[PDB]
Amino acid sequence: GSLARAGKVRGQTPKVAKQEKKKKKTGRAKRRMQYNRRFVNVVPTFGKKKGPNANS
Amino acid sequence: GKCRGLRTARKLRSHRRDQKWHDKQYKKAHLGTALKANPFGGASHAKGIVLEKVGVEAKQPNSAIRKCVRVQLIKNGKKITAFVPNDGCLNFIEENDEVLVAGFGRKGHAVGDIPGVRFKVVKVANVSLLALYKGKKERPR
Amino acid sequence: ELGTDPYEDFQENWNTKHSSGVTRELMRELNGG
Amino acid sequence: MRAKWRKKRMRRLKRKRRKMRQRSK
Amino acid sequence: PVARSWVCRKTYVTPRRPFEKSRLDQELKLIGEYGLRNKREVWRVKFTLAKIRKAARELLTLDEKDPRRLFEGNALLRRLVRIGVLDEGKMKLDYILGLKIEDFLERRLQTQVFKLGLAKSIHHARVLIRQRHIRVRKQVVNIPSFIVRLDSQKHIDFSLRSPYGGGRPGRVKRKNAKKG
RNA sequence: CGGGAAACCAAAGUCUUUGGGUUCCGGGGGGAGUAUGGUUGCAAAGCUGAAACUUAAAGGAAUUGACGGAAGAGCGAUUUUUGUACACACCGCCCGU
RNA sequence: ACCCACUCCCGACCCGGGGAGGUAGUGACGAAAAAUAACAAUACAGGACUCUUUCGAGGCCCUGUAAUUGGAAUGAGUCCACUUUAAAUCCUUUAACGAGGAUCCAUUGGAGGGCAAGUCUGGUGCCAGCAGCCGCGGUAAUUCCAGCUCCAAUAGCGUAUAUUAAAGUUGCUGCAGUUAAAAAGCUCGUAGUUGGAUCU
Ligand SMILES: [Mg+2]
Ligand SMILES: [Mg+2]
Ligand SMILES: [Mg+2]
Ligand SMILES: [Mg+2]
Ligand SMILES: [Mg+2]
Ligand SMILES: [Mg+2]
Ligand SMILES: [Mg+2]
Ligand SMILES: [Mg+2]
Ligand SMILES: [Mg+2]
Ligand SMILES: [Mg+2]
Ligand SMILES: [Mg+2]
Ligand SMILES: [Mg+2]
Ligand SMILES: [Mg+2]
Ligand SMILES: [Mg+2]
Ligand SMILES: [Mg+2]
Ligand SMILES: [Mg+2]
Ligand SMILES: [Mg+2]
Ligand SMILES: [Mg+2]
Ligand SMILES: [Mg+2]
Ligand SMILES: [Mg+2]
Ligand SMILES: [Mg+2]
Ligand SMILES: [Mg+2]
Ligand SMILES: [Mg+2]
Ligand SMILES: [Mg+2]
Ligand SMILES: [Mg+2]
Ligand SMILES: [Mg+2]
Ligand SMILES: [Mg+2]
Ligand SMILES: [Mg+2]
Ligand SMILES: [Mg+2]
Ligand SMILES: [Mg+2]
Repeated sequence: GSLARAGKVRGQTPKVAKQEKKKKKTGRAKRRMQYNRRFVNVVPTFGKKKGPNANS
Repeated sequence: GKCRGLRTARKLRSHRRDQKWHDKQYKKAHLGTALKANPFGGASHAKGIVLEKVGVEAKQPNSAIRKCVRVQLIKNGKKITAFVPNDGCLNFIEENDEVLVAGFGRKGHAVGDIPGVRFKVVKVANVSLLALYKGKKERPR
Repeated sequence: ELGTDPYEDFQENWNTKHSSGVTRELMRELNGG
Repeated sequence: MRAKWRKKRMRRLKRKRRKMRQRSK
Repeated sequence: PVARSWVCRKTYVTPRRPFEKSRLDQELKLIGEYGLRNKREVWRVKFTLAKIRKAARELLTLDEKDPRRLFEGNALLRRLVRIGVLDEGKMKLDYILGLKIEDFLERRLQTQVFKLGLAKSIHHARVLIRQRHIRVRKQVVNIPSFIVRLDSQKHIDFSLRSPYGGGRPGRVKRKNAKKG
């Protein structure tokens, strides 16, 4: 068929600049944060387990 | 039933050797017709010259126009239809260009909606399609 | 506030597009994992 | 198509080939 | 022909199932408790324990009076007692199957520096070791995975050249003193 | 009695508690029992017998419905007769020019 | 590219020669070790602890989170010297300089299921595209193009192809042949395979 529509959507998306964030830790420090966040620091729950990235 | 004699080793070995030929994959790997018919000749990748750009209609129940290229291999001269996978990457390929082509992932079998297409484009004009897509490298020109 | 009920979502969307998701939620409600 | 008539059609086509594809030719 | 050697081997095995929740939780607990850098450090000790268990299981199928069993199980038990994972009262070949990975994890230099009070954290212990502050009876060791033998346990100290072990002050102290 | 997906089978039993003897023979659905070679026959045809290519299912047993120019027990779905290749349910499905 | 210093070989030879060989250069084939931060005070939040029945109470302890504060420790680098070597290089050893955004910035793939992780927001509208497979996309897309956030391994991670396990889907261990693929139309019969008890 017609090949004139190649790249249609990617060239239609409005450009959005990435924001500036503080650099992430690496190596042992990242694993220390994950360990402290998943097991050391826990809040009481009523059985409705939520995922790390739950929203609404 | 199978023979369980103490001196039946020849019978068992001969029967297994003869019945291995009814396995599709064993016969495909050991017969030699598939290797002869394979355009790559057993290689993982190949280089070709882009003959032209084509659009292949996606099989039902999907509706789309998959952008592909007809190319001709340099080592044997065979003609091949390769898929250019990304949003708008067909504008990175020009005619008479040299492209690197690899398999589609299913060992000579068609993948997804695209009928009869088993190859995909990797690099065009000696630069990878990923780098062009992400804007890390430009066309040599 | 009670916003999402896993039982109702599973019983409603078990045959819809979002079945594989809601099932995955319901198990999280049941086994705690 | 019924397998019997498919077999008969194949046989008739083979006979037609044999007449056309003569051994003398 | 060259005068080189090509003998080498891998020290770990990756798990068959990439995404298993229970395995991920257990390995992350181990990493957090012992201050490890990544998952590969857990897999290395798991591989070592697996090899020891395989040797012990192969020696348990022989007759009790077999000379090779008597010679090699004795050596294996002696090495395990030497490194400190086993006890003197438990020097039978069956008790090897009752060993766990935490027993081997407790014998690293990183955890022993923390347990002896030289560091105030396991991560602080790793940092101290990697920065050449710790010596083992004469020698400055900066390898956290150093496995401490029993007879060396008493001989872990600060190095003589360390600012902590009676040495000259470091770069920052000298610069700050020069400031004022 | 025990088997088996079940229909059913005293054999289709004595099978992860897996070995009495031995012959033939199968390896997802098509292409195809087709092409070619060999061989047999007066002929029709018989025996042996591919590949390139194509496809995500085809198929077995049973259940509830819908149709018809028919009359406590089961692994489990499940718990007027009957047949079904239908389940968007005969306004169905489907074959060849 | 450098050398016969090592290993050895040849010659009339203790002395000569050797792209054999050794040493450097290129080198993410691959294998081993291992940085990218640690601590303290504050400011908040949880637990134990006590007294107060409850409102409550605390440096009274333990643990978490801050481009909030502070001063300590370091090697990556630059670089004298020694050592290394045939002469060097590298490693090791050591002077001096060398970290707060410690900007001395970690990447590669994913976020429907298989399979760890968002039916959050903005575009597009069976188009562009994704998708190994099932599938998504036809105006409220958990799947495309993006922002944010979140997962996995980590100085490594994707892709194509050959091969092994998974495959008790080649079955000797150990598969099937009524209806799912399948026992020759039937009988005879050579080779092959197998073959009843009994001797202290
Ligand atoms: Mg569609
Ligand atoms: Mg059996
Ligand atoms: Mg077949
Ligand atoms: Mg096929
Ligand atoms: Mg009941
Ligand atoms: Mg019951
Ligand atoms: Mg009927
Ligand atoms: Mg019915
Ligand atoms: Mg020499
Ligand atoms: Mg000489
Ligand atoms: Mg040379
Ligand atoms: Mg050479
Ligand atoms: Mg490596
Ligand atoms: Mg860095
Ligand atoms: Mg990413
Ligand atoms: Mg996204
Ligand atoms: Mg997934
Ligand atoms: Mg999940
Ligand atoms: Mg499909
Ligand atoms: Mg929208
Ligand atoms: Mg949206
Ligand atoms: Mg295999
Ligand atoms: Mg197996
Ligand atoms: Mg197979
Ligand atoms: Mg077995
Ligand atoms: Mg089978
Ligand atoms: Mg049949
Ligand atoms: Mg019969
Ligand atoms: Mg005979
Ligand atoms: Mg006998």
